[PDB]
Amino acid sequence: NNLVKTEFTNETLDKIQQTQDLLKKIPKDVLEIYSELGGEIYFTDIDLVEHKELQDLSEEEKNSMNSRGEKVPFASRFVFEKKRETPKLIINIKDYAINSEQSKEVYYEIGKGISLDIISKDKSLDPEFLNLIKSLSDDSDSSDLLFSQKFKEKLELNNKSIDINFIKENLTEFQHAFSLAFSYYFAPDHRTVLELYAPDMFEYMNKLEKGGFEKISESLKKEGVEKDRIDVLKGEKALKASGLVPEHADAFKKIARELNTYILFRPVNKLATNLIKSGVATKGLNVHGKSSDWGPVAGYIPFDQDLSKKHGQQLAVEKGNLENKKSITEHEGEIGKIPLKLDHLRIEELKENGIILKGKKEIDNGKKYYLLESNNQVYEFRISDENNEVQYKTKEGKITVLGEKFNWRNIEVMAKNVEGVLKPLTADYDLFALAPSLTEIKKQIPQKEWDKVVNTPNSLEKQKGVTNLLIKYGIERKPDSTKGTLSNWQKQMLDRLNEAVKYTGYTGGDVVNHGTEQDNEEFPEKDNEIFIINPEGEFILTKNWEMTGRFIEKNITGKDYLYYFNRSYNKIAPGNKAYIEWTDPITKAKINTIPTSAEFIKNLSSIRRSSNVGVYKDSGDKDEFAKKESVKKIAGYLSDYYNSANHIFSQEKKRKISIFRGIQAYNEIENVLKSKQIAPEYKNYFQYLKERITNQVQLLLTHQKSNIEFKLLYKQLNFTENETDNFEVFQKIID
Amino acid sequence: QLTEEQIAEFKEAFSLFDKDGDGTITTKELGTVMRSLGQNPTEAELQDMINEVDADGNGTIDFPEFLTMMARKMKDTDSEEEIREAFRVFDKDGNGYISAAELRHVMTNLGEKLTDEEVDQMIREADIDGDGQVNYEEFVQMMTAK
Ligand SMILES: [Ca+2]
Ligand SMILES: [Ca+2]
Ligand SMILES: [Ca+2]
Ligand SMILES: [Ca+2]
Ligand SMILES: [Mg+2]
Repeated sequence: NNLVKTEFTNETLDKIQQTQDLLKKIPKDVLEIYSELGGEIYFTDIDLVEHKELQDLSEEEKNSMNSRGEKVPFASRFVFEKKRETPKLIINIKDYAINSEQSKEVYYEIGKGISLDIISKDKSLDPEFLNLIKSLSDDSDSSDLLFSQKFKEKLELNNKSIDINFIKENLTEFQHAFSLAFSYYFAPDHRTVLELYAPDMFEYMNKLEKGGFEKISESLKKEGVEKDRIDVLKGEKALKASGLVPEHADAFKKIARELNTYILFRPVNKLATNLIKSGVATKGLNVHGKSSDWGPVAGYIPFDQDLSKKHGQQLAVEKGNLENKKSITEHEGEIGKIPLKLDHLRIEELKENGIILKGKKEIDNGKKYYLLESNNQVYEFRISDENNEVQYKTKEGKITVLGEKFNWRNIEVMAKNVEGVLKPLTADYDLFALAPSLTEIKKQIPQKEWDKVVNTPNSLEKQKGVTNLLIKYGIERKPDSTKGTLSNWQKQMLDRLNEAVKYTGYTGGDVVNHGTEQDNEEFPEKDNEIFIINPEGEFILTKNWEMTGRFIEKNITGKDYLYYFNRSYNKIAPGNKAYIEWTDPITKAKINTIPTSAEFIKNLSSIRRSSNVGVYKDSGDKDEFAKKESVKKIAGYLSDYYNSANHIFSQEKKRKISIFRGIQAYNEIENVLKSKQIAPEYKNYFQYLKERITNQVQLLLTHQKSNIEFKLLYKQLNFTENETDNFEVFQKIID
Repeated sequence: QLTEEQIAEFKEAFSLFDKDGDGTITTKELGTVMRSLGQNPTEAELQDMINEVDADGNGTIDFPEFLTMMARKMKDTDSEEEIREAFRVFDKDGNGYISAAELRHVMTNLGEKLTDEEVDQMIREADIDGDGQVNYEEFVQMMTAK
């Protein structure tokens, strides 16, 4: 934000060597306060009247309390402050004249001053006692009732104790002062005048110079960021939709700091938040049953799927049950079912949460049962007294969608083995991503290795050796029988979390069972709200897929943290066949990048496998072979573009030698685009390719001499029979 | 176990460089089918694969003889992915390009003291088109090319 703009560089130094002289007198901070408030200063040549490019109809003269003394003859001005939004101070100069009667340049200070008052200290935090009591210097503190310079028509009211009883009414008048005080303290002439008349405003202004100006130039610099930020609801305001159990989130807070790495989580269902604290273990990869959000079972994985969200989905349920069975079938000993035993607190919880209604009681087989009501319309429920088991049956006037009908049975839930004990299951902590600091990964590499790497004489090979190191010990992710797909640190990290939520009190085992959704290449999910725990310990919850993205770019991507994103982004994940978008820098630059031999041949193969017709068909038309022979020609130029011997050249040549090779390709493309019946599909492609090349070559030009436009440059070339001198021509064109 | 799509390429390419349009390629011809595909066997590493099957007139593979040749070195490799993530890591600003400024930067947090000289130097040797920066492509090359 370059604060000052010099319009006309017309007069010799005189004009300039005047504006400078003007500003070099105003404190660097007083300027920083300006720029900070977003202001800009305008020094222009002869533009007295409403003539400046910013001197037209907006907030102009509304009420008339103008200069030091009030005047308002506008047209007779040379200095002005565009009062309303960002402060726009505009000043113009003419001949060699401010020093003789500095009584003129002083307005450049007050005219300015109205810059910082009303947003300085006089009122910027509020009329903070500092200025509120300093203002009291009317006639109560010092024996200096010499405020006749700033308090005339508006404060000859010496007969009125000026504290909070009256200062508000005229915030404005107390500016006319801070200004003149400013104009005086800095006026090239009368500085002492301020020090000899009002004795405090001098010290006030002085402290301001002392550092008082760097003050606001910070409480504003700081509120510079905090203001315009990324709206995420931080703190427990987030920890609420987070889902995670607070004692845990906190437990986590430690790791984040120690290891220095952002921890991100997807939404953890609220209806399981407590089943967790309670001690219910969490769902691993082994189980694929659907949770539930209603009735007693809510927040558990009902072995009976008609008792979960997909209640009614005669096919989801039909395939849902089908999944708990296999879950058990396949992983016996570790996965099976047990009776739903809602405990104490849970009941009162699903109560004020309106999931279940505890009422009328009843008797059966000699045991007590408190009927557990639920506005469901096919299943009735009741919980025991002896043990809190829960049961249900098909109402006498309904049926199960699968076509089942039964009497009081217990509600069984899925449960994993945990210390030789089938504990019931609920939602887990599905990490969305883990972003360790680059420095952290550095401490993941075994010194000797990183050493054997750096202790090399090959400048470029070193870089490589490192990158691989960084790749091996940091970006690589392997598969796993147990924890899904993840990295190694990812795993050591995955532990520290559970052990962290263990020395807390959890007795359900683990709460984080697998790798980050960033490896959910299979069935990627898109959650609007993402909970994140920075390396500092603060809680955060984004609101959009975009904000999360934006957030990650500002705090992780371009700060010093390692982060990779789901390989299936911007592609079409097979499993759920979903397209989830995520900003990719490489793609950003694609438009301006000539394609590669392979990237080219690829896009051909592609289309072939779509409009079954290929660039060239296996036939005899000597026109076909023309085409074949001709793409083989492109798949050569493009290949030549990216030559690794291009190093024995200089930057200057590279662009040239390349821009040419580039043009070469572009040519043979125009050549085939002007061929026989090349399917219109390929036609479009080549049209696409052309543009790249174009963009590329342009970019390569702009790096050098730039009055040349690909279009022109191309014309001037001749790719008829002799390509030879053509290149010598080319060079000549770029001089 | 190459995918079908993974196959179409290996043909589109394998054919394009089949001059005498039959369905078999010479040795030099193989060298080129792959080079173009963005790979590159060594002058001698080029034989041991083709050389390994000699039923076509000793020194010429068919379409399968080739397709089935895309296992030895392929039913293992997947680095092409990491390398692209390595790249997004050094491109600290999101421009799709890696500047010497950011090389030096990431290069040091990882704990390497690089001389302001020896950076503008790496960047240079990785730059092929001469625009001073290294793009995913130039990068991909510098990495894999051995
Ligand atoms: Ca042949
Ligand atoms: Ca043979
Ligand atoms: Ca960059
Ligand atoms: Ca480049
Ligand atoms: Mg999970």
